[PDB]
Amino acid sequence: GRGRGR
Amino acid sequence: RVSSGRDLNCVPEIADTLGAVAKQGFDFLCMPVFHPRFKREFIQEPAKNRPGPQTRSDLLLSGRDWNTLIVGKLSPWIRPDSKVEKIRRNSEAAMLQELNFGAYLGLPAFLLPLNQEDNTNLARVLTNHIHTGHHSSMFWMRVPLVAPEDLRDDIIENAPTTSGEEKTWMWWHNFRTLCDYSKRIAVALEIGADLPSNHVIDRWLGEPIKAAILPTSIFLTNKKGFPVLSKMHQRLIFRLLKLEVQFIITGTNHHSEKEFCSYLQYLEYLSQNRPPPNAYELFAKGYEDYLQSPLQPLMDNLESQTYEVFEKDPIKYSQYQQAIYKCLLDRVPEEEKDTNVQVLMVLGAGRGPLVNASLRAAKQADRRIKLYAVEKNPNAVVTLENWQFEEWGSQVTVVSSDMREWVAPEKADIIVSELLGSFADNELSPECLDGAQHFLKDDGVSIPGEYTSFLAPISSSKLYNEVRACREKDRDPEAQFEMPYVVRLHNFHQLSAPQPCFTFSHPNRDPMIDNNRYCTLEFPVEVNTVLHGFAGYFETVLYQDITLSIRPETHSPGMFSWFPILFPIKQPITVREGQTICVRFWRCSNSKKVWYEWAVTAPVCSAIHNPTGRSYTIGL
Ligand SMILES: Nc1ncnc2c1ncn2[C@@H]1O[C@H](C[C@@H](N)CC[C@H](N)C(=O)O)[C@@H](O)[C@H]1O
Repeated sequence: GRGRGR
Repeated sequence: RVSSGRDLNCVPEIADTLGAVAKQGFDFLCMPVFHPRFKREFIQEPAKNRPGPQTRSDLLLSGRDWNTLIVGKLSPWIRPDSKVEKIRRNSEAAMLQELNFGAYLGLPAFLLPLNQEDNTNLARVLTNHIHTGHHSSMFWMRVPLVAPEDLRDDIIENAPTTSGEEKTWMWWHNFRTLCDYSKRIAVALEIGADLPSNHVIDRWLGEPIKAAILPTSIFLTNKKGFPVLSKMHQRLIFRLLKLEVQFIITGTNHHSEKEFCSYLQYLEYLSQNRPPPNAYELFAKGYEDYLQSPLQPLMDNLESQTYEVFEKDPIKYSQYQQAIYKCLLDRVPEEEKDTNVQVLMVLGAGRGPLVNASLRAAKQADRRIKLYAVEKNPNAVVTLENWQFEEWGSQVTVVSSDMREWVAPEKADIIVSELLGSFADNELSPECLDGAQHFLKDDGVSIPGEYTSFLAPISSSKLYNEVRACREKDRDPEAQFEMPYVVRLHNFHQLSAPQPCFTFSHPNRDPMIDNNRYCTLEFPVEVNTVLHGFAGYFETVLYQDITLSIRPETHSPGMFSWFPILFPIKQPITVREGQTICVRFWRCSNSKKVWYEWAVTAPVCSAIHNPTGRSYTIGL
């Protein structure tokens, strides 16, 4: 999960 | 490439009309399924016995054309909320018939008008239709920006003209509420001859707008006779193009000396001359309003393909290198450069990016350093071992342990560690750093030196619908509202500017350390709007003037590592202009887990969300 999430 | 369609009321033959519309360059055609003037009866005896086909057969087009090119429009003569019993009954029957036929065709979207103060019975019929059968058509509620009664000319002697600027939105909201925020009801914003205040447009852009209807009468005439939008309609069209709404050009050709395609062409021009996306936006494409659960490295190990995305950001590590450079310059004077060896401890070295940054900073600063890279995820420890054996060599010592359970051989002159999330302490950075302090030199420093988290109310029916769609079985049905989600807010409206809460500083050497926090925030409100949750950002000071931030007004250029966080609330909170939203946040811990509780109090007291971490906790 790109960004800061799954 | 902007996707736009055509709206028509006269369709003598479907095939020819579709051919001509496609030739002009449109993508889809909004037409009436039944002839608009063909009134039908269902109760009266002599009339209801009408022989012959009601509407043109569905065999006229292929099964694919209906699903991609046609948008059904409700007949104008239907008025469910009429005040005459017979008219209302006939309207209900006809609307149900038309919706059923549209579903039978397979129409991607169906247009329904909202041009009245009351739409309760229409909402009831629509809700009945949505919950019956296995159809999937979307419904677009054509609602104007300015009510018809307000934009009419002042040419009546018996009735001169003139919160009144927002009444149209109130029509939508109520209707939405009657349908219970159904995922299948969108808005077809019908632009007007003149725009309202900026606040009205801002509130509207937070709604689930799927299409925007442009009358041909809006366009002005340029010097060569071609249609052109006004200077403010231009900005509004740009703002809509930030979203992915579809443009429906309606009306007739008010510029007879030019081909109708011009109306489309100009739109395309605005699409092609739109300001280019920046690096951050290009990075974020594909995850707008895509709810994701936060990462909890302290308990769950990451995978290599997450460190990969973590490494793509060049801003974060450049800032860290600058901070290390400045700190090393400050601590070591020039005369002691030869022999003063500073000890740096990276906590959570990952796959070695921060180790490389630290080594580069020391190299450019001309100061010698010893390096200890701590890491718990054994998979990352394998990569760190390979890095150390091949290239770093003796200068770097890799340790496979938790910094809270590690016994360092010597105290650290500098500590470097990034353990922040969307919310600054979302990732339990304070808990790990406070434990790590026990091997930090008395005059040593820690990077980041400080971080604060800011909170701001937001309004987004889209995000509320996603949160509701996160309904998973085998758990409390309300649990989806009691946990935060990391997501890129795109289709949302900000009610007020963010305010700080839960500041943290390192190293914290007060007599007794406590990481539990409680904050009360008061946000002024300027427009009648519905609060759906609170968005959280974070800012941080690494060393002196070196900083990172994702707060909207001080976002670091191009730093796309972190997305905002979203704390939802179970029930939307309606707020009026001049009121104050009073939210309260608690950061609680019990030496085994950590959680966040939040409650709204001023507008209308809401329940305390996520009590005792029953719905969301971070392992400690
Ligand atoms: N309490 C802890 N003890 C040891 N390692 C930890 C602890 N909490 C988090 N970590 C590690 O810290 C690391 C976080 C970083 N790798 C994240 C990206 C960072 N830019 C890097 O590439 O190093 C992960 O490997 C976690 O396993």
